[PDB]
Amino acid sequence: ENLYFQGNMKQIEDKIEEILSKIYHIENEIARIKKLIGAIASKIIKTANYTTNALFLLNKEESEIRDHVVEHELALNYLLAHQGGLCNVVKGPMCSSDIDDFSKNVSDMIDKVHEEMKKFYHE
Amino acid sequence: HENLYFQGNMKQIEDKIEEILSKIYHIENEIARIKKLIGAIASKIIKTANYTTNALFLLNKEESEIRDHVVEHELALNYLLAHQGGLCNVVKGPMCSSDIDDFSKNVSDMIDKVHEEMKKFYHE
Amino acid sequence: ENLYFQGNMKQIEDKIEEILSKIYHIENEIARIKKLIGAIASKIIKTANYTTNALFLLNKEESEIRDHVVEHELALNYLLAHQGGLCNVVKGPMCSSDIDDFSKNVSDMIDKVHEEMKKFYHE
Repeated sequence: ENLYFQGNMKQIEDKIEEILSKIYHIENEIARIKKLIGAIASKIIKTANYTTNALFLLNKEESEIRDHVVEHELALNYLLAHQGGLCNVVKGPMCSSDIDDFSKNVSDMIDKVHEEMKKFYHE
Repeated sequence: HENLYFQGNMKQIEDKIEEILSKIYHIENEIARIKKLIGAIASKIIKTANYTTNALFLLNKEESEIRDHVVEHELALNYLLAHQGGLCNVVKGPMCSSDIDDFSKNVSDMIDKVHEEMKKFYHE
Repeated sequence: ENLYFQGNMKQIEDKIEEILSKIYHIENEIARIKKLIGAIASKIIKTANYTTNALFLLNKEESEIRDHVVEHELALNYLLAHQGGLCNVVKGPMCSSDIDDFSKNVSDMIDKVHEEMKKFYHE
């Protein structure tokens, strides 16, 4: 009986309808995945922005603090001139040891974060 | 003649439906691994933001305390050097008298904002 | 009749060319999603590295400044001893207050970021 050609065509049609619904599920999930990835990108940018602003202000203040401390060291050595300066009065294996100024290096890091986030606006 | 022409084409259709089904299987597997991989990235963002903001909080608090003491020191040094025109006149420079910015509340504000962004990962 | 079976067979095959097309569209999209994800991972790593390099420097210099400020307090207390020390001459509820040293605590947070990022090289 050609009733076979009816039924096997039916199963094929049935199976196509399953395939299309599974493609439907996949498609909607891809739209969901793309959305979440953009939301994640957005959070990375916003977070990097806040963090680098915090870094900027810590760094500006650190350097101003350092200037004043180095000035204070000069003036305290002056007042301790006859005692051999702080180097002799307060004496430590790292007493005279100079104070690093990493403000430009930290600035350079801030610039590198800013440069990375510029790249989001193309990716 | 025709009985086999129906058959072979029905076989070609069926077998192509098996290719599609397996192709779908592999797509589903990649989709699952993608969602997992996104999940782990989100996780690392939160943990790294958490660690970084903790460091910022501590640098900030200490920087403020240090500032407080440098302020006292300048005062004491201005007092001690008073009969020489204060600190200002003795250890000169175009920026000797310069006030020291206090950015502690502005940094704290930046910490707040990161914490707020991370809160939002718990809603998606 | 023949024309019916054949005409439906055509409709099947037409759906198949439509399915295979949508699938290839999906596959191309999955590959643009994978590339996007890896670019994002790399931005996270670079960004974290620059930020922690900035934290490391700020921390190092903050710790040096602190050692110097502490010395200076001893020096100013020695100088103003014939007048009650710093606790009397500027007199505040946080004048003699000990300055916290969080350099190990900050180094710990830097370690923790480096460990989180080392993990990207496994996924």
